[PDB]
Amino acid sequence: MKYLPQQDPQVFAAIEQERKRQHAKIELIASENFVSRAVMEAQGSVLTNKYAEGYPGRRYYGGCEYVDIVEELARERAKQLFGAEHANVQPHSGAQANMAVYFTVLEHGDTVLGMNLSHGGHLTHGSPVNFSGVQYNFVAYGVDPETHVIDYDDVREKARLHRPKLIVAAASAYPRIIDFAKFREIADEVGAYLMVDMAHIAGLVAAGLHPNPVPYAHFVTTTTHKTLRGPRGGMILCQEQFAKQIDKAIFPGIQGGPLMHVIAAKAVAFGEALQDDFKAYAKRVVDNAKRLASALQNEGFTLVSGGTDNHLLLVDLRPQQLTGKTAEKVLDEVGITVNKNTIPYDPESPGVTSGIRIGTAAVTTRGFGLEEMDEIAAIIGLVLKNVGSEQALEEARQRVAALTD
Amino acid sequence: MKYLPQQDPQVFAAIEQERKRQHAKIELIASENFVSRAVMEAQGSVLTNKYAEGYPGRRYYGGCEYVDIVEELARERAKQLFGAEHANVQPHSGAQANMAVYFTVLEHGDTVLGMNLSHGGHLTHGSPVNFSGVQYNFVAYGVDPETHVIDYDDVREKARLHRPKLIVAAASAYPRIIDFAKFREIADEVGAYLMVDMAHIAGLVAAGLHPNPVPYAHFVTTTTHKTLRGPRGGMILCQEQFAKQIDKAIFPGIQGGPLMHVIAAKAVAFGEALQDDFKAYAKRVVDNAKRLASALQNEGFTLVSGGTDNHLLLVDLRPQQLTGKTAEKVLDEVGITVNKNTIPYDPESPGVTSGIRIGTAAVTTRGFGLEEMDEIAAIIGLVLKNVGSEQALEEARQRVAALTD
Ligand SMILES: Cc1ncc(COP(=O)(O)O)c(CN[C@H](C(=O)O)[C@H](C)O)c1O
Ligand SMILES: Cc1ncc(COP(=O)(O)O)c(CN[C@H](C(=O)O)[C@H](C)O)c1O
Repeated sequence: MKYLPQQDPQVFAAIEQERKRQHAKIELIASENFVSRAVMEAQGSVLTNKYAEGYPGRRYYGGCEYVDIVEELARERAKQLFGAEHANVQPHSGAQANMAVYFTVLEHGDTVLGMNLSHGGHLTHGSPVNFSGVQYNFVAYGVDPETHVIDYDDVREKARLHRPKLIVAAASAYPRIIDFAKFREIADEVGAYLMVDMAHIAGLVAAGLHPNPVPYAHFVTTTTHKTLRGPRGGMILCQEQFAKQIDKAIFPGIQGGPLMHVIAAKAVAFGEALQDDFKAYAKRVVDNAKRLASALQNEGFTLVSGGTDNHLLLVDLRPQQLTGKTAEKVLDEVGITVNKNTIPYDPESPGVTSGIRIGTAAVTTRGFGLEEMDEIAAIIGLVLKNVGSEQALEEARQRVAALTD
Repeated sequence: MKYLPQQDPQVFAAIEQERKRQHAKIELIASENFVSRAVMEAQGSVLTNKYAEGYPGRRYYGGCEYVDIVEELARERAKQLFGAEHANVQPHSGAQANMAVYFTVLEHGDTVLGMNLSHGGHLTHGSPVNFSGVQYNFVAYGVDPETHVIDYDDVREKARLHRPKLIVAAASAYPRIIDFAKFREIADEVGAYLMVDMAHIAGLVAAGLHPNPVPYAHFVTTTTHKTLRGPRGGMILCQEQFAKQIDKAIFPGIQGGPLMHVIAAKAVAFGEALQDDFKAYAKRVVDNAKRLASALQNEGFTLVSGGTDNHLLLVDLRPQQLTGKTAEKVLDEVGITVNKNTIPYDPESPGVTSGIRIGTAAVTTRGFGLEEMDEIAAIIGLVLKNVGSEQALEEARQRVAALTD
């Protein structure tokens, strides 16, 4: 940076603290990642200056010839990445991507079937304090109380009982592969649309390490910033038959001017994901998660679903008689970033929880491998089995520093 | 840029075209501006990597200490700028800022009174193809057919007849000062909330060149990217009594993770607006608009409302027997960017229009003054009075090039 340090010392000082923090900590928040310098440069471009309501070649402002090239690059690269017939790269966020799909196919008060929020479902999949739960009538399917795998007979029964217009599959805290074929089979039985929110697993899907929802879902939504390792934002994929309606839902439906600089950054991220080394990266993400899972079980930890098929895992802390909140707080003291997270059938409130959610996407981006996974698990064991020992916590602190340099 | 040219030649080439285009054209789109290099650097920062749902000191993720400083800087600087009791700097856009206010005070189907869309009202002020018009029952007030000034007796009559729960004031194409006191007086008469959407005039308000809606409105919404000359995004200002509800509407109501890098850029832009030279800039914007208005009238053009009090003007092209669409197209041929725009009581469809909308914020940022305003008006006259003359258009093309270098 050249101009920000001179123009705004206060903002620059805070940014520099944040940059240094990102390097110093072991970042295990499952939704986080580190974008490339190319992605950030695209976000820091003059494209922020351009109003471009509408779509490439169909804008409501003149002078969009070049931002059109950018948006089209993003759309085409996304279509190659996921094998989708249509892409909308304009959603400002995962929230807005989901909002737009709901706006497309639902009327106020329509019934929607989504994953139980306390079992892994997202806020935008029917929370009564979110637009989704306020605007539509959400019902929920659950995971099995023992296996913690989605109960597809429960999805089916809820769908047949409640007759939703839309079924939502996908999650913010589900560590196993989702069977999109079964979701579409159930949707077909009850005459419902199927929406898949692949936000967490999008990079894995792109790398062929999770089944692709595109051939099964009428609509696929996602963020660009989780396993896909792109800028912060959303995207919708859909069959050509829904393209016009989806585009109209985004604009003029729920947004105005798109963030063209962020769309440029999306294109860059998609370009990166199309490369062979991204496929290798994504495999290391999953390999690392499985290794981390195994190493945690070696420490004596119980994992929700007994492990992981993806980038993320959920520790059920009840055997250690710890809450997620306690674990999150103490791990913060030693430089390990996790979040407290409700586990399926959690006896604790969402403000307290019995679990922590952990993901490997960020640490993998930094170059961490299997040996680092073993060490991270050993540090977590040291901390959570010795929460009352300042000497243990100082050792953990030193071992975290050794990992991050 | 260092890494983008190497990583993504396609995206870089398009961005470079866009950068050069922004320099070459006379940019008169009233909603556009050119942000500082400091603003862009903040947007191009590692802050994109951070999930920070919630608010400063009240986040749902650990490690937000530094992004908290950034967001708080943005909020406090906004409060100083506008004299507001509370700021929410998280809205992804003007669309989302408006959406959140509606979500706060309205239920599905509630009546809202906004400015007639064909008289200057925005898409998000009740368009039947926008969430606003689909979700709520919008009614409209108009401007006087002769003066083109908001008819406050019409605002009052519509409010008394329809009994809206909310009245919206402010516009995307209104060239005169809005009387917020009268809007609040009417709101008070009928027991309605008052929302002011100051998106277009926010920089002028910040510089004391337009009356401040803050003391009159329950909610003030705005974009950060028009006259305020900041990054692309939204903001809500409100009285302390509504702070909790507004914050909850943004999250968990209608958004998820905020764009912390964009919020950093907001803070920078607000820092700039707090400086004396921004006040001088904003005065030149208004001075230039008045000069441009006068010079266009000198060319024989009729202006909606007979001129301007702000940054923007609307040419009524009926005397020249031209549509806005024709004017927009031919001006594009010579390197002058405007938009076609419906005028009040327009006999043409919104796809055709009888007007063009012009604003001076962008050209003023580039250093253009009164002499440049005279020349821009003379070029517009040359073009629009000689649409069939390729020699006139080539002269205009050369005169535009002379202005931009
Ligand atoms: C599955 C899923 N869909 C949408 C979103 C929201 O995206 P955005 O924040 O851009 O609006 C999420 C967000 N996930 C967060 C996380 O996993 O940490 C949190 C649960 O909201 C999501 O997971
Ligand atoms: C008065 C007003 N409010 C909201 C918006 C939408 O902001 P965003 O594009 O960030 O969602 C606008 C947008 N204005 C555009 C323009 O003036 O060119 C256009 C009319 O939508 C606005 O003017």
